[PDB]
Amino acid sequence: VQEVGWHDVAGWLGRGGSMLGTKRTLPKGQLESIVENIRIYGIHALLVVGGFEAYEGVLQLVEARGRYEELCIVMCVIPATISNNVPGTDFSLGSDTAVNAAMESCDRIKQSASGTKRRVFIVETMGGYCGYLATVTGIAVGADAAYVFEDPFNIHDLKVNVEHMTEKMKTDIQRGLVLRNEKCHDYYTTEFLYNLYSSEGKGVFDCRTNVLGHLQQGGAPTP
Amino acid sequence: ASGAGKAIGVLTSGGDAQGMNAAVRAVTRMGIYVGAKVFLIYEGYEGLVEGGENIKQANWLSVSNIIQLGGTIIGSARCKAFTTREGRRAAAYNLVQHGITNLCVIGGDGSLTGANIFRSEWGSLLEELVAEGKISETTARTYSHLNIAGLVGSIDNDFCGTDMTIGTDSALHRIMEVIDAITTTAQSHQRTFVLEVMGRHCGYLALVSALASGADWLFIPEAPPEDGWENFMCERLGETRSRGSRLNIIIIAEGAIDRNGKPISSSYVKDLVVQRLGFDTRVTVLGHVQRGGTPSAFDRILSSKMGMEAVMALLEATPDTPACVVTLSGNQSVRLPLMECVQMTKEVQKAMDDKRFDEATQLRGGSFENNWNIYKLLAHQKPPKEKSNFSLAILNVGAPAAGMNAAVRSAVRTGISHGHTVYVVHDGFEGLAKGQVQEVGWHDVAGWLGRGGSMLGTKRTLPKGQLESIVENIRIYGIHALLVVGGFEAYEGVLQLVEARGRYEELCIVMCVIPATISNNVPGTDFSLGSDTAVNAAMESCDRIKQSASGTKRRVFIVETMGGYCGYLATVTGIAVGADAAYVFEDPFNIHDLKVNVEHMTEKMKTDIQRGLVLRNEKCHDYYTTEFLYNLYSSEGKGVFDCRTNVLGHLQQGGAPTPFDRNYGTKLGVKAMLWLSEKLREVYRKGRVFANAPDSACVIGLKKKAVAFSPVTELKKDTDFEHRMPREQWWLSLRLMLKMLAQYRISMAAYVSGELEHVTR
Amino acid sequence: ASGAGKAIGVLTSGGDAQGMNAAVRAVTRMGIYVGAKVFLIYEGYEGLVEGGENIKQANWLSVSNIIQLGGTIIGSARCKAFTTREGRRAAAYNLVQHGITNLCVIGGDGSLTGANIFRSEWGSLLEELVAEGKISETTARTYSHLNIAGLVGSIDNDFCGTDMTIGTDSALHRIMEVIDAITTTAQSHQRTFVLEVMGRHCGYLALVSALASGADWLFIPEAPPEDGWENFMCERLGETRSRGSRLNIIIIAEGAIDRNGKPISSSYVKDLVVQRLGFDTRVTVLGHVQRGGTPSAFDRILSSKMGMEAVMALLEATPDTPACVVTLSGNQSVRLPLMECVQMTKEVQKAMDDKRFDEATQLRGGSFENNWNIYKLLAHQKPPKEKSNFSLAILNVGAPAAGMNAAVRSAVRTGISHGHTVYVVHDGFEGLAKGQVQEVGWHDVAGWLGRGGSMLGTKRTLPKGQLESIVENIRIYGIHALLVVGGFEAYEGVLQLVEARGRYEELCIVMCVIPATISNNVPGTDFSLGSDTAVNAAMESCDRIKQSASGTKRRVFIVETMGGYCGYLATVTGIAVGADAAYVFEDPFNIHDLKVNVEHMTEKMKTDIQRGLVLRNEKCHDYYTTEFLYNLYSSEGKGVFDCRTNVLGHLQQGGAPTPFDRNYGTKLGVKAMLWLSEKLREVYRKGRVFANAPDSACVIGLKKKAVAFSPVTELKKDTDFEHRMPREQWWLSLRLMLKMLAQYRISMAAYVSGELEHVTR
Ligand SMILES: Nc1ncnc2c1ncn2[C@@H]1O[C@H](COP(=O)(O)OP(=O)(O)OP(=O)(O)O)[C@@H](O)[C@H]1O
Ligand SMILES: Nc1ncnc2c1ncn2[C@@H]1O[C@H](COP(=O)(O)OP(=O)(O)OP(=O)(O)O)[C@@H](O)[C@H]1O
Ligand SMILES: Nc1ncnc2c1ncn2[C@@H]1O[C@H](COP(=O)(O)OP(=O)(O)OP(=O)(O)O)[C@@H](O)[C@H]1O
Ligand SMILES: Nc1ncnc2c1ncn2[C@@H]1O[C@H](COP(=O)(O)OP(=O)(O)OP(=O)(O)O)[C@@H](O)[C@H]1O
Ligand SMILES: Nc1ncnc2c1ncn2[C@@H]1O[C@H](COP(=O)(O)OP(=O)(O)OP(=O)(O)O)[C@@H](O)[C@H]1O
Ligand SMILES: Nc1ncnc2c1ncn2[C@@H]1O[C@H](COP(=O)(O)OP(=O)(O)OP(=O)(O)O)[C@@H](O)[C@H]1O
Ligand SMILES: Nc1ncnc2c1ncn2[C@@H]1O[C@H](COP(=O)(O)OP(=O)(O)OP(=O)(O)O)[C@@H](O)[C@H]1O
Ligand SMILES: O=P(O)(O)OC[C@H]1O[C@](O)(COP(=O)(O)O)[C@@H](O)[C@@H]1O
Ligand SMILES: O=P(O)(O)OC[C@H]1O[C@](O)(COP(=O)(O)O)[C@@H](O)[C@@H]1O
Ligand SMILES: O=P(O)(O)OC[C@H]1O[C@](O)(COP(=O)(O)O)[C@@H](O)[C@@H]1O
Ligand SMILES: [Mg+2]
Ligand SMILES: [Mg+2]
Repeated sequence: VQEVGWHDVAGWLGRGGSMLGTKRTLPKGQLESIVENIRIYGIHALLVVGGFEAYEGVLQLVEARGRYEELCIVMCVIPATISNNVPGTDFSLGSDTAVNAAMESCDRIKQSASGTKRRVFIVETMGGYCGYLATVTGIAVGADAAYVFEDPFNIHDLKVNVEHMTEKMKTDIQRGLVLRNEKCHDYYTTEFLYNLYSSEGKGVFDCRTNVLGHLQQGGAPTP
Repeated sequence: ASGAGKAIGVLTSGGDAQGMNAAVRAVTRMGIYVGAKVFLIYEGYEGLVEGGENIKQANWLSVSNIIQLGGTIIGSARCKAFTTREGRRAAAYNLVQHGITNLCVIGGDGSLTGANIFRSEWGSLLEELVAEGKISETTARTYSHLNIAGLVGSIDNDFCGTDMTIGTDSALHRIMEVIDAITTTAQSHQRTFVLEVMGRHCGYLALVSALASGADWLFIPEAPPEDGWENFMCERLGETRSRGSRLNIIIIAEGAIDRNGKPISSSYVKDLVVQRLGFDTRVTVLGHVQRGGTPSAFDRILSSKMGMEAVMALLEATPDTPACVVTLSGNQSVRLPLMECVQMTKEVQKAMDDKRFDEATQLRGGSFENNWNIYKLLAHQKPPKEKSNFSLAILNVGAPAAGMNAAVRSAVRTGISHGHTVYVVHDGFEGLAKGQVQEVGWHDVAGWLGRGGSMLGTKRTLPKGQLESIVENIRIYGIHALLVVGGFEAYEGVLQLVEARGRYEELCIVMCVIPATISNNVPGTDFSLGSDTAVNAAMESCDRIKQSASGTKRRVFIVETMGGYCGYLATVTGIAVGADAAYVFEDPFNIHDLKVNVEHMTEKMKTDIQRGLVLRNEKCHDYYTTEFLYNLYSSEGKGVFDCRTNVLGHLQQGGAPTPFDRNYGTKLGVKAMLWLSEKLREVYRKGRVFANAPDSACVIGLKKKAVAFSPVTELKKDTDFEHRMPREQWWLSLRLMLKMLAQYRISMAAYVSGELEHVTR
Repeated sequence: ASGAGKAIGVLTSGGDAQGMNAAVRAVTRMGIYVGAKVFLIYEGYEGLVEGGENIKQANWLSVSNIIQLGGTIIGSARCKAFTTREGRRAAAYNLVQHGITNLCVIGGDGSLTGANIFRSEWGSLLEELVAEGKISETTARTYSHLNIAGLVGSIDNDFCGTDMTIGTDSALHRIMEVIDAITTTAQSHQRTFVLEVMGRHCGYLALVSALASGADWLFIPEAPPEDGWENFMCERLGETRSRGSRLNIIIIAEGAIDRNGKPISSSYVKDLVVQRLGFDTRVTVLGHVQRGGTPSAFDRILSSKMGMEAVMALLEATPDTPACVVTLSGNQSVRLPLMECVQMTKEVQKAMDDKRFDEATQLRGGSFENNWNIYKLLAHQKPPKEKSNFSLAILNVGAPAAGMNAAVRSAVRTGISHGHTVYVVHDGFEGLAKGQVQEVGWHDVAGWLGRGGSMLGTKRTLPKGQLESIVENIRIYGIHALLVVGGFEAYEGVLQLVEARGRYEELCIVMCVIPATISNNVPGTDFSLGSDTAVNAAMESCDRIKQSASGTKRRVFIVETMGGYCGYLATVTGIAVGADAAYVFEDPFNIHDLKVNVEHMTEKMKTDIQRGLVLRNEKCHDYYTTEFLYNLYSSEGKGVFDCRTNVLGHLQQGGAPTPFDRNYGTKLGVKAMLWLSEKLREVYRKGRVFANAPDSACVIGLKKKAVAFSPVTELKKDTDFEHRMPREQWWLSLRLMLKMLAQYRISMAAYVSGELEHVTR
């Protein structure tokens, strides 16, 4: 714990990531140490800027108020995560940046087939089980499909979408793009969709794969 | 051989050209690699004068994680003290206090002029210093010679002896990022975009911006407009409207003048266009933005190369050799004496002061005059009253590459200018077999500069399977010459046509390959058209990936690049991003090398540097795939770092061409068309074209110092057709710099540094 | 410590028990590993007598690729010369000519009796030899002591001091391969199958074959049938028909006799059954087939272990220690003096010659008498006039394991015999919660011995979730005891019920866990029921895979075994197949170890050996998967060998139980039921059963020497619940033997050999 001043945060606006360190560790394990440090530093309020772990940790401290008097401090959670998976908000802080980075990669990937070539790209997005990032990115980029956990899909839906893509690629649009959320399906992975689209699209279109890993994460914040 | 027992000082002065940090990093790490002590002099000649705290010895981690930073971590300052001997003597004193007999100066023309005057007075300054009693006579006989290796770091490119300076490419990136915001928009109103760029006494950035963006008009101090240009410009913009072109681009240097001394302001050009045309006219002024942003890939590679070469030049320099400027003419590293370059800069300045003003533009360099002539030629269609029976077809073959469209644009305009009947064929050799040939005009390539990929279709198919159809369509359309803009399949296809000449008389036509590919795998050139764009996209992704681990977390990223068996893209990208290792096919590696590199990564990762980055070429190894390296690094790095993976697929491919690729494709399309015309006239006899000699089928080639037409038959010896790459690639020496900058103790006795060369008048 | 400067002789004599090659291989490789010279004596005591060419020094490759071969590459012969001193002196001479003061004899009772008489006369033979002038007095004071380490290699198991002999398990594999051909078909006619087994003086094979196959009747010389057995047997076969059992099995030893000396022939038993029953009766005579086929997994492991222990015992043996026989009683290695074992063999032979004939069966060993009593008890339902209020439920929990059915069959018969009310619950704890409890009878388990998997259902679900349902069903059905046959989940579930006794009174019932799993990962035992079957299936796959190159191409196979985090299955399978390496979780390995092993393989593969084999446990490493090892071995072995991969999935699982597993599950099922009955009577008080102490919930063991009962609460200390295996596993010392047989120089000071033990009367 370090007391901070006005100019200690100077120029922190445009800096991406976290000047303060981030850790995913929940407070329940080291709850004795947390109450001790709150007592030592006289912490009367707690501002937690982070993702689902931030909300969950503040929830653990609230539930532990009954055991520890020191945890009866005002708490506030600022939802800040790529996935936009924090309850209580519509937009987690930094989801917009991830969406912008994701579409920029998808626009680049879609731009790479050129002229006559008919090609579909399976792009894998992050976001855990939260499909928000995939779906909005699919809207922004004109993706044909954004497979997400919240909309469970089986092989019947896949054949429908692949035949839909095949008929579309016979039309004058030549660059299909489907998004796959990383945790949308247990078995129908990005490799599965690559095999499916490339097999059924034989003689109509080629298929390629790009897993946007941490290309969606480290960028500076959007305005 | 090693420079032990001697100290190297590195300073930056002038405007903080982006890419300076890369040069400083390479100077520092090479200097302590070779055993020399490296001292960082902060604020430039300012801190040289005051000294003391401003001169600090550098370690390997002092220049860590700066290669992607613009500006300069050393800092630069304008000091008048270095102009006078009172402060210059203090500068010489402070160098003697640290035993710094070796100085690297990274700056503009004024910086290097000051460095030249500082060397010229170094003996006199030391004599007066010992006379005044601040240094003993002993300790002054040593340090009697000051070694200066100059690096030209500036966006201006005002130093006449030097062709390319650090930060010019990135300043051009900033300019073209702004112009692409205008041109890539779906044009709605009729509007004029006036761009003001910072060059007050050099119009090079204004020129290369105008050539890259296809500007309608250019104001530069080197060639002021003739009297009555007001009407001539407004009429040009008028016919531009009549063409249906909804956007006009005016590039105006800050130093824009008329034939007299009166400057031409961007506001004047605005109000002029508004009054006579009524177009929605707004001035864009970049200002400080030109020096901003990250350095481009070219700037990082070249700054690293020149910084390394600066150190090496500084160690092999005896008391007799003069102060040198480490620069690259073409692709070839060279050292130019500081005095001659300063003298040329003074001559061009005097010429520009209404002495030899019409003949000052030539002394700026043949590149400047050539660039301006190419710009004006491609800008406006002049009437080609000359005509020729010759007819030529332009192909795009292989994968699409950024800058194919720039090359095709220039080839079309230049061929029309020479009176040739220019055709394009879509889908490459597939369309030439299928007769997909179309005669093309001047405006049919309009706005093709900034378009990535290929406006013509591209196909990888080789001509041997449809040789009958190709000769048929050549006969039908009377194709006397064939320009093929493409990758390894372009060269191989032209080769198959040359070999097939003996069977088919119709194939005895002049052929020219412009190499255009991401992989840079075409023999007969050092850079393929669009390799620069791929490298820039690759580092941008790698920089983004490397920035994702926040400052606490220790993580290594395995990033997989394209390029086939050609490792060029992986290795230069590793230099640009400071990758620890770039695994490539041309440097075969086994599990012993992997354990060495992983242990090297582990030890490095225990120090203050927390983000590692190893690159892997897609076809470097049969078994040690990206997944293999991931498992290896993550297993052996357990308890030290985590490992992540990112296969840059077509993220390296589809981008719009970088400004280098636009200008480079522009120039090669011109040069190919010039050589096509010359060869066709040389080969036209008996009333028909009969191109049978091997010299009639060349790759345009940028090789070492100059453009060089290499016959495809001759290149067949040095071509690995199985791996689709040349056998001897110039860039394998850059691996040594890559490995050196990542602390690998590699005996780089095989690296060849550019030698002293006098300025080319 | 090392046995340098001394020579070891190894010979085989008698019938060529399969697994002799494994023992010879281990003797040779351990002998030259510890620095001693190894001499192979061909044709046994024959070549000992003639000597000369028949005694050849061994190298490492002399015993290469023989572990899977039956018979003996050394060859065996019956020689009468060794019976007489004339040839025995020549044998002592030939040993002295090579300086062989150390002899390993791998043979039957006659072989080891001859070795005993040869040691007893070694001093007298040497004295008479020097007296006759064939060796000087010097060179005879050295070699004055001959060290004998005996190995019992025979299918008979006639050597009384020893419990298990090499080839017994594989002879039983042959027998049960033939009986399974009869029993596993869909039975059509009423038929009788009389099996004549080749034991002319020992009936052990006939007995364990009868127990494993559930024979209707057994003729053995140790217990001849009572007078009038003709009628008693025929009536038994008659009620067998009335039951609807369409097949009868008669096991008749070659040495079958009546209470007088008259032998009972298989033809007589055939014609007898034909005349009185009319069943389709044919005699099967195995003959030489019993010594045929490959050695079983057990035979290969134990032959390797005893061969290694024979060498070590032969080096640590001073002039005073007597001739020893290296054997295993239970799972524990032991050394027994050769003289006492020979004396016991003579006593049993004299007893069998109508001296103490009724009391000869006990001197054969307690295991023989217990096996025969278990056989007769399980064969025919005798009327249990005793009854008890106790009732017990038999569970199958976890994955299916070969031999669960044999255990449940024995538990059912033994419980019914003791008057208990036996229930079986289908699907384990799931059914106990769901109340799938079905009272079972004698014939409901008929023919369950040879059936693999689980007739009762198996589920992995632990009882904690549905604990209310479990206590309810225990209350409903009045379950006083619980027999849980299964893997780690069986032990864990019984542990959960014991820990929940404090909450629920109904759970204070006697519990017993029979460990039954492929992985051998259950604490409290050395061999889980069905691990032997998995090992045998895994080596048979590995032998098939290793044979696929057929000596021409040289290739390495990465085979992946099951077993979870427990490496037992991989390591023993590697021993059985001569695998170069068995990577396991319990022996963590990094890339340095992998490079050592791959370079080791490469060097070996350049020699005469062409088929490499490394095993990988499925969960040995997080990152260095089977694909990783494939890439590694294939890359580093480039130009030396190719690499292939085979993931043995459920090929190791669904097989029918091996004869060991059938007999083992039979015996511990009986023993668990005996212990259940004793504990339930010891715990019955106040008119109800209340089992609260920790001793009332045990895992039936066989942990070092004999069967044990480890309380589940006590085993909780030595259980790694995260990895589902015990923390200290007995078999990690076998890794050193595995690595030594593969030329890995490993300091095996941690290996403990069996010490001298006197015979147990
Ligand atoms: N994206 C960035 N990454 C790293 N450092 C940054 C970034 N942006 C600004 N900085 C640093 O922040 C420092 C502080 O100056 P800055 O211009 O950013 O704001 P400030 O005037 O000091 O205070 P304030 O936050 O209120 O605007 C600068 O020296 C600059 O190096
Ligand atoms: N003739 C000279 N003699 C001595 N020192 C000089 C001379 N000219 C410039 N300098 C020194 O070099 C420093 C920087 O020079 P300058 O102002 O011309 O910028 P620069 O090096 O040319 O870079 P840029 O053109 O990109 O802005 C000056 O502060 C000055 O101290
Ligand atoms: N795109 C342009 N930008 C700037 N100046 C231009 C451009 N095009 C023409 N000019 C200038 O306008 C003047 C007259 O143009 P024009 O080419 O039509 O006549 P010219 O006598 O043939 O000149 P040139 O030597 O180039 O052939 C020249 O001074 C030329 O430099
Ligand atoms: N990156 C781009 N992608 C797609 N279309 C583009 C791109 N850049 C320019 N264009 C298009 O090119 C068209 C032609 O106008 P443009 O401004 O580009 O040059 P021009 O004046 O017509 O001729 P010139 O090539 O000589 O410069 C524009 O209408 C614009 O839509
Ligand atoms: N009392 C003895 N003294 C000396 N040598 C003996 C004696 N008994 C057997 N041998 C020797 O050991 C050799 C093999 O013995 P034997 O015929 O009894 O077979 P075995 O060792 O018992 O093996 P198996 O029973 O499986 O067939 C004989 O050829 C004989 O030379
Ligand atoms: N499956 C069998 N195989 C061989 N002999 C058998 C079998 N069952 C019974 N016998 C023999 O038949 C004889 C009488 O059998 P039975 O068990 O019914 O009477 P018993 O007096 O009680 O003998 P036991 O001592 O075993 O209890 C015994 O000598 C026994 O050894
Ligand atoms: N491996 C097997 N798989 C399936 N069924 C089997 C197998 N072995 C035996 N059986 C079946 O078991 C049935 C019962 O007869 P079985 O010969 O096996 O023993 P039994 O005489 O009836 O009683 P006991 O178990 O005491 O020996 C047979 O009908 C046979 O079909
Ligand atoms: O969903 P979170 O947990 O709030 O954080 C988002 C980030 O974490 C991720 O799960 C990936 O993190 P890691 O790369 O470290 O495994 C992605 O969803 C995303 O990059
Ligand atoms: O090396 P080339 O053949 O000249 O073209 C470069 C492009 O082709 C590639 O091989 C990949 O092309 P594809 O995606 O169609 O398979 C890459 O090396 C690169 O994207
Ligand atoms: O170790 P367990 O759990 O006792 O059972 C052994 C069997 O279970 C396994 O884990 C595999 O089971 P599954 O195929 O159903 O996944 C193997 O180890 C083996 O086949
Ligand atoms: Mg300057
Ligand atoms: Mg015998």
